[PDB]
Amino acid sequence: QMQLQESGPGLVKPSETLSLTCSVSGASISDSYWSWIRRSPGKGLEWIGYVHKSGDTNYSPSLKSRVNLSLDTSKNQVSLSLVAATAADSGKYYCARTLHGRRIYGIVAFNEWFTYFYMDVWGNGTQVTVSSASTKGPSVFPLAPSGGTAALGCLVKDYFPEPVTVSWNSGALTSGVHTFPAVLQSSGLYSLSSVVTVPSSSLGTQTYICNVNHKPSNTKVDKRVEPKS
Amino acid sequence: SDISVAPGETARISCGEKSLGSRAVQWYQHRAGQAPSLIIYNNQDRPSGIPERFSGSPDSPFGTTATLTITSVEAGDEADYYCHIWDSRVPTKWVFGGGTTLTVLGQPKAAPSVTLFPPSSEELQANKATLVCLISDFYPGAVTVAWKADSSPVKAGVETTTPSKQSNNKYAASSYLSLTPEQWKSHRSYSCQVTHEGSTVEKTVAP
Ligand SMILES: CC(=O)N[C@@H]1[C@@H](O)[C@H](O)[C@@H](CO)O[C@H]1O
Repeated sequence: QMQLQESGPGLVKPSETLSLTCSVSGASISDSYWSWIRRSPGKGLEWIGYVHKSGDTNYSPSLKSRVNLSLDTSKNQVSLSLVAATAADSGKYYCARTLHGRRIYGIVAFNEWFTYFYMDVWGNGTQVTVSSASTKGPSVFPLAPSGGTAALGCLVKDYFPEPVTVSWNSGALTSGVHTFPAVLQSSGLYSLSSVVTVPSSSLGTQTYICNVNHKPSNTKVDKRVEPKS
Repeated sequence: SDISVAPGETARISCGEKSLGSRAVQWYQHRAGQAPSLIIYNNQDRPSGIPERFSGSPDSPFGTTATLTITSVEAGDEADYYCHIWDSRVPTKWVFGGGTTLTVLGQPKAAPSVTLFPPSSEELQANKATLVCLISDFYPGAVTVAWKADSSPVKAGVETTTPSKQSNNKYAASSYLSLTPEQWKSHRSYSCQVTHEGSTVEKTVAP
């Protein structure tokens, strides 16, 4: 029911400002707290800060007062600003609906209770890379098809930074789609392949287009892939 | 520290330092290829949807450690597990604790599905050439990939990914061989050899 789509620049230059946005549907941003979490390459999860319409807002002191969380009620969005981007700021950033509770272990009047927070709904998060390197859009190539089934796909070549998305037939085709994790080339550039397993009998009749989007470079490409001679 | 348990036994993960005051520990599950999800809060409360076979610990007595307990372990339980500890006697913790991976032993082996594509007319037209070898839905996750020009082994020009665990607990990987159009056409054929659990699959393409 509730869906959180966080979006960002997908590249930021050192010592410049990171601006991320979390789009919310199925839920009013006014009904709860909202958090951002960042996972670094490898494991670990770091709660960045939380914001509320009433303005109960706090931040991880490790971020050295570099972050701002805001809300826009008209756009139903949450915002994240990260001033002075450094390499250690890279990773995947999550937007998450945050709820509060109260641990009451003694007599309230003697202040013997505290507020805790849990994050029950997380977005899929958005990738952020800090680098002085310039973005490079991918080149897209068709991978033509040859047990009663055939595999065809798209090669997404030499892009930077992550990530790129691949849909088939504008989203209409998801059954049997494998979009492979990118390879990091010793050139510093990324490639990836998207392959779909299809019924052989459909090779002539049905049309197959891969929709590649690499936002950091503003690259949007459709590739039609069909069997060759 | 990571753990591996056989199906139908129980796993215990302990996170964070020993308590001082009263606590409200939350537990998070991060499956491969998924967003993290809340599975326990207020020490041992369960969001609807979380089975009873997941349980956190009480905050009494003090000086104990937050321990997540999963009984009747099943394949779907394979994930990384973090905790968020709130302690009345300690300043708020902004980094999650744990991240211990749970491996569920004894899942069935899955043979890799291997697909090898030759370079496209378009790429060849841009005076470049890339062999594409796709390796999917295999378990366990350890694999090795070798390339062959005709019968000669090729290590130069190869980029091969580290296997990555999918949502269904299987792995995917891929390997690329960069050629010049002239190299691609010089050998009579090229092969992609994938070795997994004592078996080697060979896929071949020719110009
Ligand atoms: C709230 C939200 O973003 N939901 C999406 C879900 O629709 C999608 O199917 C899934 C793919 O794994 O990724 C989630 O992040």
